[PDB]
Amino acid sequence: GSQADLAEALPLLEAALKALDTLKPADITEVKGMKSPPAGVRRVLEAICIMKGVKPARVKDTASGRMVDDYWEASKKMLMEFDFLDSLRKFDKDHIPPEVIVKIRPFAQDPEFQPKVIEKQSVACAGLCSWVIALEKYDKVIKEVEPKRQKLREA
Repeated sequence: GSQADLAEALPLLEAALKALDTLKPADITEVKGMKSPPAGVRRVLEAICIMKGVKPARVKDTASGRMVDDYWEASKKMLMEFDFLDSLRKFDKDHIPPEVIVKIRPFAQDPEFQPKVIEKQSVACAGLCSWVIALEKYDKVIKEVEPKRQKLREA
């Protein structure tokens, strides 16, 4: 159980961080060019910022004609970065608030937030969602990954 838990998430987190290595900085900003990102990445790209606690943007509604806030303009601006992936990988999993995980709780099981599904519409972005769902797994195992105690897992 002890080694079965850590070894169950280890390959999950490492599989994500390594996904960004093969990726490129220009491959990310490519999303900032088009009018708007896909319906599949719209959630993933957000799962990266939400984990940090980024605020939305400010713009005028084109359909309402009033002052409103757009969390998209603030999100896409994160993809235009060339080192946007260097930050998520440099983030400390020991500082992951339950407020950011509770927002993607129902998504962790959603078929539109999995690394296997995102690999169909977003092979590159797939490396992101994989880290979001992995970081939550590695943090759940760390609770007993290497307790180094007795009277347990011992025959």
